[PDB]
Amino acid sequence: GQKIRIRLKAYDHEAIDASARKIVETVTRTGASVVGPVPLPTEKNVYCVIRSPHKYKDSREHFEMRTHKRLIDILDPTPKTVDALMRIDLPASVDVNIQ
Amino acid sequence: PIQTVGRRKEAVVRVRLVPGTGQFNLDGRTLENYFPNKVHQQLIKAPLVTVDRVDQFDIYAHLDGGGPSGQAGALRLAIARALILVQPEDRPALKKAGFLTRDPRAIERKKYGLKKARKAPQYSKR
Amino acid sequence: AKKALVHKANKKPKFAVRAYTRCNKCGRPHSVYRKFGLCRICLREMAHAGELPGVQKSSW
Amino acid sequence: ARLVGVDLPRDKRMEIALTYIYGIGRTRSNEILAATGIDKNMRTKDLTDDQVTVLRDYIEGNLKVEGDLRREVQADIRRKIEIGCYQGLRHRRGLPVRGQRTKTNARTRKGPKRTI
Amino acid sequence: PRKGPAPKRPLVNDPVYGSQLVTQLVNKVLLEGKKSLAERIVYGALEQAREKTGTDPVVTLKRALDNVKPALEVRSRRVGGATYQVPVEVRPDRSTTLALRWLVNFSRQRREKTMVERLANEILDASNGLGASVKRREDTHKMAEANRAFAHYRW
Amino acid sequence: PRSLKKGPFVDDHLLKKVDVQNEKNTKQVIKTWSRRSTIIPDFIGHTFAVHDGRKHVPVFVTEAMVGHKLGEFAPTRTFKGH
RNA sequence: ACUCGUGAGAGACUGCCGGGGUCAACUCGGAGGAAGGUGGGGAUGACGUCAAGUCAUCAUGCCCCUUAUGUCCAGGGCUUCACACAUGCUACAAUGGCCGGUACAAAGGGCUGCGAUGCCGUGAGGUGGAGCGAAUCCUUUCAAAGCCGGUCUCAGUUCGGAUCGGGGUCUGCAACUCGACCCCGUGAAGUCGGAGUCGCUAGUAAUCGCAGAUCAGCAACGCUGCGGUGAAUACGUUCCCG
Repeated sequence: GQKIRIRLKAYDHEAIDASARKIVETVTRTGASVVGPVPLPTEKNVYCVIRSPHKYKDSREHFEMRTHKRLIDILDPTPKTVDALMRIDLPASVDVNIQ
Repeated sequence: PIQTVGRRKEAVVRVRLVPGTGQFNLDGRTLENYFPNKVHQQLIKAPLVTVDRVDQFDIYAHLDGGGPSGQAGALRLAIARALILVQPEDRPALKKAGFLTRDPRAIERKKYGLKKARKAPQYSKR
Repeated sequence: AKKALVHKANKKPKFAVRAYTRCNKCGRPHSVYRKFGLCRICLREMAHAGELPGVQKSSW
Repeated sequence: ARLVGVDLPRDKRMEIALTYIYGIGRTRSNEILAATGIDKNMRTKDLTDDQVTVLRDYIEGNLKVEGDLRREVQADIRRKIEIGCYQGLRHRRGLPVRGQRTKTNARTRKGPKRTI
Repeated sequence: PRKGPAPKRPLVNDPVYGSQLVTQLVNKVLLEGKKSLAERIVYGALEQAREKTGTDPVVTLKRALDNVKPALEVRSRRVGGATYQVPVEVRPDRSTTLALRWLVNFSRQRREKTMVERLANEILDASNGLGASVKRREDTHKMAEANRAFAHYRW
Repeated sequence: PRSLKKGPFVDDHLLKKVDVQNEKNTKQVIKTWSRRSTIIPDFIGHTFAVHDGRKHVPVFVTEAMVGHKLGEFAPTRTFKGH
């Protein structure tokens, strides 16, 4: 009747994959249908900084920040899945929200 | 079904083939309406002319990335590989002219502290 | 930065345009990124200290 | 021909020929021509009396050109250079009045170089 | 280039004529990075030559460049703060390169106010031998033969 | 330049002082430390001592210089040639 | 089924052959192959040197003020100008100038933020609001060079843009000194630049546009990136420098 997407983001690949695997296993145990964690574009923020204070501009250093994002789509909204959803433990660096 | 992919310095093309008449479709335009270059014309003719079976295939191209020459080269390579696939006997021909050698040349990074790539600011002795 | 200047920066300005960056860790008014709020020197030093969630050396 | 007592060039487009006056340049030529209705593909060689008469009628009726423009510009300048105005004092010393830079620039204002 | 000679670049065969002289010329006249405009300029000049001489462009350009192809060059060698001019023969490749460079560089001086007719006119003049490229060739040979004395350094 | 929608700029002190003066049938010398304020036609009959950083320059405004700020007629920096 | 988004893996390893080789490293040529010899580029900078730079990022020993060099506040300066140096951008045009049509890039950024349609403006823009905390919506289906058609015909030019005048828009409590942008006008220097000197060896220079950081607005032509088009020669160490 209703399908739910969950956006699922982290810098770390290990933690994000472990969270996805745990959630998929829990859904399989509960008895609900999910498409799977389809990949999404990885956002990258790029910055430049000056290595030396007080002159010598030509020497600089670049910084990055990478955020890997994915979606997990669940069909057939089994009530037990909704009951057991928010109690699932997640890694510190992984953030998941509903849509 | 047959589908082939070509790439040339950030231009990506996908080509589908039909054994139909001697005409081409480039996202809804013919070979003269789109890529209106004689040089590009011979470049795209080079595979078929080398294999000597012009006017035997109708192509349909979907294009992205790059500019005129990049997409022209990408289409050339894609159709060359497609022809090699459908008729492998012509494999020892294009390699003689080196049409199977994909071109690994791209844009070099602009390096900080300079003007661009390898260009450098003017140097004064005083 | 003088402590008086730091406190005046901590004091909210009486006009909207009278506000500036005033880097958090030190207080260097120049080159303060809005993503972090830190001056570039402090940002680089802390990032190389392994105490920021996401920052890393860039190479490409 | 003639253009408010001035000698029109023998071979110039009227959209370019009307630029030769002190008050009409690029856009005003076309605005005057459109409000008048003269075809812009001809030459001064063909410019007959009717175009000339509608032309000076329109230029009399639209704005100020030639000498009066010079004297009104001078009137504004004299208003600004004898009331203590900052722009006037900057005119007096031969320096840019728009708060420009004179450390190395403003060559066309001060003039040619006099090396010291 | 200190260790040894770098491998020579290949020349792409000209698709319309089959000889690389025309593509060399269009590559040299190229500037600001545009192949199409330079190609059309050279092709217009060649077709004006077609309609003005009635002969095949390849052969006429061939013997024109042959008649403007230099044979010897003068090189500077400095000792004790004073220079010496030594004559050295030239390989045909650099000879043709210098001839074509002279043509292109001095094709911006004809006073007929358009580049394509400039090229056509100078190509035809060099075909007739009255072009300024012939003058530079004669000057270069005068310099080479007059200063043939200073060659005992053998270079 | 200045958005005319907000109207000509005049801060309250000298406006109130000139209100007191001209409602008391009196015209005196006004000294102000403001330079950004504009020239008001009601002020044309008065004079203003405007500050340049050290002290005040007195200016007797007329109808010739209307429409400009005070500082447009009171130079600040000093340069006596080379 | 095809790019693509993102994970894992295969593959360039003198692997094979032939000549030079001391049957050696190594060098060239050839075969297959996307690439043939560290495929291309980043990151990483040993021991040492200049009593090099930074007490103004921060802390740091000694000395100094300590009712002041502390300290809040209003205006003004860091943009002042007869000069000289350095780094850049725009031009001296016909490989061009002006007018309409025409088709392909990448990356990036966006909450009191990107902000589309309509309403009215020559153009900044005033009305208000649909899509999005963002592969969803906005940066026009994302640009210019390119190509086509019209014209200008070599002049201080339908080049060039400076200085100057009148009238405005946006933001900011507040635009004169001292923000940007818009309309209109006269249109200065400027004719390929002396002695001398600079960057560069393959997708490089040269040219063209786009994006970001800081930013309410910008002096940004600056810096860090992206993509389009894209050639020349390298004989050889004699000389100049490290």
